[PDB]
Amino acid sequence: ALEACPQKRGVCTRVYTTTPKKPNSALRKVCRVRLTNGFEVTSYIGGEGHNLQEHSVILIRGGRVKDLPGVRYHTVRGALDCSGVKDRKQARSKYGVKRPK
Amino acid sequence: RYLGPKLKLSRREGTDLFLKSGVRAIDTKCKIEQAPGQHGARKPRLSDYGVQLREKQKVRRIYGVLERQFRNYYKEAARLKGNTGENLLALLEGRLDNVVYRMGFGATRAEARQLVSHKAIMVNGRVVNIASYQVSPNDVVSIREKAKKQSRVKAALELAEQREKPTWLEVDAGKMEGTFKRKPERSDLSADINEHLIVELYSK
Amino acid sequence: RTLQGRVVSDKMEKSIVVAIERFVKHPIYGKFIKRTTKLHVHDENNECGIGDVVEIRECRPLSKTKSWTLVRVVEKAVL
Amino acid sequence: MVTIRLARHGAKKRPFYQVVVADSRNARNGRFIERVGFFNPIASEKEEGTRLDLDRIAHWVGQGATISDRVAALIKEV
RNA sequence: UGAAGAGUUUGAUCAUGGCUCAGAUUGAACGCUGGCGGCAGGCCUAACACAUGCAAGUCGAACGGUCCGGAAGAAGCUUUCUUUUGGACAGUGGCGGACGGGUGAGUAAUGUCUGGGAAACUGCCUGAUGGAGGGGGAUAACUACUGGAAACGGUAGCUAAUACCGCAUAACGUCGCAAGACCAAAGAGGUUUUCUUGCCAUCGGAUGUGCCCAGAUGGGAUUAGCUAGUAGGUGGGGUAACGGCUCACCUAGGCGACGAUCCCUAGCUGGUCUGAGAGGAUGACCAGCCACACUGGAACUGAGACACGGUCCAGACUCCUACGGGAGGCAGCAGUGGGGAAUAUUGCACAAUGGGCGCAAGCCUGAUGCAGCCAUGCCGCGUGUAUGAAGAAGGCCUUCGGGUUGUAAAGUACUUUCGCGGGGAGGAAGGGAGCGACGAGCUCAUUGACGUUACCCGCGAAGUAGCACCGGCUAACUCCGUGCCAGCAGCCGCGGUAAUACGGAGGGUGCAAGCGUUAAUCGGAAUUACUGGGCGUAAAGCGCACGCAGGCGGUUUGUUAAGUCAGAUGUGAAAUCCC
Repeated sequence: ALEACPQKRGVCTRVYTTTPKKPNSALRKVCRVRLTNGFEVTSYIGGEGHNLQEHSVILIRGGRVKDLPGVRYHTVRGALDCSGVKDRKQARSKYGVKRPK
Repeated sequence: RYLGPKLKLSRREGTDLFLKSGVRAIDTKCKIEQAPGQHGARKPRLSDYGVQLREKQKVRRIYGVLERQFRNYYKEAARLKGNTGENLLALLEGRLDNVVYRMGFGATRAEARQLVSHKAIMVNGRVVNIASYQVSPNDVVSIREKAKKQSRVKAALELAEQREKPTWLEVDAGKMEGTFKRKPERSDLSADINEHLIVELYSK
Repeated sequence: RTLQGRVVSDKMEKSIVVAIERFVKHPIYGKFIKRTTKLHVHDENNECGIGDVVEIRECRPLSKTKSWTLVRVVEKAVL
Repeated sequence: MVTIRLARHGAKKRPFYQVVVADSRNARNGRFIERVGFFNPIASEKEEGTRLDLDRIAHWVGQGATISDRVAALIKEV
C-alpha cells in the first residue's frame, strides 16, 4: 500500500487466469494492476464471475492467496468498474452484492 | 445487558433461575427440563472447563449483569480480605437494582433495573438512577413520593405484605421504605451457585 | 562563578587559556564522565604562566571570547 | 494593563465567575495573576453568593489594577 | 497493592529464530445490513485550480457641502424661497489595520525546553514632581479650466487646526574636566472664575519584549579532516545594544572520533496513548511559542508587522478590453470542481459573554451563540422491550424419540418512541427611563432563545429488519447435492460415496447496525537484556607480542573541596503525568 493506506486504486494491465500450486488445480482469475502508488502488482478476483476488461480500474484491498504464490492482494468487488457478484445469496458483505427485494 | 429470552437461560443452566414467572407452572423449566436449541434432548458431555464456565454463567445470569463488571467486581472482592467467594456475593448483592428486588419493589432484577433508571427509586433521600450503585449498610431505600402512585409499584408492594424479607434487610410495606441492615453472607443466600467453581474458572 | 583549571597556554598577551575539567554522571548509564573546557581568562599583569592552576571568576566581557579574569593562583606549577 | 474581571468557569448548567486580577492582554479564561474571590449568578451551589475578600483587592486597587463595570458592582457589594 | 500468552520448523523432542493472532487510538472510508433518542464529531488524499457573498470601522463636543427627516417664517392660496435643527452618506481632519482568525510547508537551530545574566526598550494605563509665556509659516476641502473610454490625472486661485517651525522659563537631564557649561513643551468642552478631556519634561510602577549564557533536543560516516575573516588583537564604522556583525592593519590561529562538516527527516513543547515500572509511540482537539498567506526577494513607515484586505521588483496563471491599458488570487468562513475508498447547511441570529472605538448615547463584531445534513463515535432502546397456552399451527434443529424459537410464530400494552397542540428555560442582565451632579449607588420597565431548541404539560398510532459465521484457533449442527470434481484456507490442513472446513436447506452462534472485515499505533521479545542476556560444540573473542589514550589501582598524613552529600531560598512556565 506504500503510504500504508487501507485501499489503493489501479488500472488493470491484463485479466488472465492462473493455476494453483501443487496441492491444487484450477483456473483462478487474477489481473495485473498499476496502483497509483507506482507499483504493478497482481491481485486475485474473488467471486464466480467478474466483468474486468483491460481498462478495468479497480480498488485493491490486500490479501495473499495461498494458492497463487505472488498474489498478495485481493480485489474489492462492488467498487468502481468491478461489478459485484450476481445472484450472490451468501457473501454479499463481500464481493459487493445488494440484497434482492 | 443481555436483554432477550430469559426463560431459555434457566434450562440451559440446568437450574431454574428466577427471572419472572418462575413461580407459575408456566416456567418452561417446569414443563420441559433441558437447554434450548435442537441439541437440548441429546445427552450433554460436559468437561472441567465446562462446569466452571456454566457455573459462573448462571451466577451472572441471576443478577443479569455484563461480563465486564461481573469480572471487575470479582477482582475487587478477590482483592479485599476475607474469603473471596463470600465477598463476591456481597458486592453483587449490594447492587441497587438487586437490593430493590430483594425489597420487593420490583418483580425481578430486570424490572428493578428499570425502576432505578426511571428515577423511581431513592436512597437516603437523594435519588439514584444507577443500577451499578453499591448499597452500603444503614442506607434506606424507599420509593419516590411521586412514584408512590404508579399502579405497578402499588401492586408490587401490595403483594409484599405478609411476605418475609431477608435477615440482611427490613422493609415497611406501609411507608414503602426499606433498610440495608448488613452485608449478606453465603449462609443467608440460598442460590444454586458453587462459589468454589466460579473462582477456579477465573484462575485458568 | 569560580572555576578551577590549568594554564595550557600563555602565548597570547594578557590572555591566558584555562582548561577547566569537571565530572558529571551520564544521564542514562549514570557512570561518571570526564569533560573539560577552554576559557580565555584575562591577565593584564601577565603573572600567570603555563602550568599554573589558577581560579577563574565571571567578569565584564573584555572581548567576545574573553568573559573571565584571573583571580588567584592555587599552586605554582604542574605542566 | 492589569485588570480585575470575572473568570467564567462556565459549564453546561454551571455558571461561576472568578473575580481575578490579571493583564488585559491575557484571554478571559487564560493564565491569571491571582484570584480575589468568586461569583455565583444563581447562587445555588452555596449560600455564600460571593466572597470579595476586600483586603485582598484593596491591595491591587491603587497598584494600577482597574476593575470592569460588572465586577465593580460585585466588588462594591463587598 | 504491582508482572497468568498462544499458533507455526520434527515422524517425535529440546534449543535457537522470524513471522502471526485477540488490546487501545485515528480531523475516514468502502462491501452488505437501518428505528429512534442525548452528547460529541466531520476532505488524514492536490499549499490543486476556484464561480458567488462575507472576513473593520468608527467620530459633527475637528471643518465646509450633498442625501434623508422634523420645526418655525415672507404668502389670502400656489409656486418659489429664508432661518433653525437631527442622522448620516461623499470629502477634509483624528484613531485603528502588525489584536483576533487560518495553516504547517519550511526549520535541528539557545528555534524550543530548563535555570540564570545584562551591554536594553515598552504606545494606552497607574503613582510622584514641575510646566504650558510671546511669534511665524505650510498643504487639502472649496472655486475656475483642461486632458481621458475608463482608472485617473494636469494647471490656476482662497483657506483653518490638539498638523510644522524659531525664542524664552529648568523642576530636571546631557557633556568635558572634574567636580563646569548647555537643552523643552498644542488645546478643546462645559452644570465656564470651577471642573472635565488632552498636552510637554523627568523618575518610578505595571505589563509585554529584544539580546546573551550553562544543560538538554532524531537517523547515517558506505559524510572525515575541515576553515581565510577563518580564529584572535588594535582602531574605526554600524545598531536601541554586545559581537569580524562590517572595514583597514597586525597576528596566525580556530575546530574535529566527548565526531565538526555534509546528507536525510520532522514545526517544537506541554501533553496523547500504552506499560508494573523503565520505556516506547505520538503530539490530532484545547493552551504557549515559532514559521507561513499567488510563487520568490526586498525595503519603508512605526512601540510593535519587513507587515492577508500596505508598498516596490522578478515569474506564471485567470478575467476585462474600442487591445491603448487595466482588475485579482478562499494554506480566512461557507461553498464548487478535481482527486480519492472518503468527510456536511453557498442555513439563522446577536439578546448573553467577550473584544475594538466613544464621556456617553451608540455603532461594529457568521469571535461566538444555535439550527441543518451524515448513526462517525459514545450514553438510556438495531432486527425489540414486558406480558403470554403442559403449548392444537409456522420458521429452526434432530440420535426422528424429541427438542427449540415460545408477543404465538395472533393479539395487546409498554421504555414510550415518532407526530400533533400549548407553554416555553438559562445554566446572565443591562442598554433606556425615574431618584441622585445623565458619577457611585438605588429603583423600574421592555426584550426569549440565537430574530422558539431543551424541558414541562396535553393528545396519541405499534409503528421496518439484516448481515457474518458454525474443522481447529472462534462461541455455533446434520441431512442432501457434488465428489481431489467443483471448491474452501491467516497457520496447521480438508475433499478420491458417511467431508460438521465445497454449494443448498433445517437448525445454531455473533452483532443487537453493531458486529465482522481492511488499514494504521503500542507491548508480549530478557530476541541489544541499565533493571533482564550471551560467546568450547547451537550466532559469537580479536593469531600473537607489545604499547598510546582511556578505565582501574597498595598504604599514611595535611590543605583545598571542584565532584559528591545536606539545610535554606528563588524558579520551578502554565498545562499534565501521579493522588
